[PDB]
Amino acid sequence: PNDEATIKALDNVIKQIEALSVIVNRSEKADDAQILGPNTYKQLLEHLFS
Amino acid sequence: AVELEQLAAYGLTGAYPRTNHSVDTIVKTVNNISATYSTIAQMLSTIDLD
Repeated sequence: PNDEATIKALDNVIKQIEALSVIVNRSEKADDAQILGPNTYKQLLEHLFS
Repeated sequence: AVELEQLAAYGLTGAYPRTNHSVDTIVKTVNNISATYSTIAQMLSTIDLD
């Protein structure tokens, strides 16, 4: 057997396993809420007499 | 699998196999086969066997 192939295989396996165990999962999404800007009422026309 | 006409032509002329290489080359090739199987065998036995 060639002893220069086992070392290469071990290198590849170790490097792959270590590259797999570094990536992390993290998100920064906001919430579905709203802003609710200001508002005022408005009056409808009316007629008055006495 | 051979066709009948080819076999008949081969037998009619009385052909025989011939070669120009030596015996060392073939045994070297067989040793190469054995080496390439043993390399993978020990790689599996040292990395994967579980």
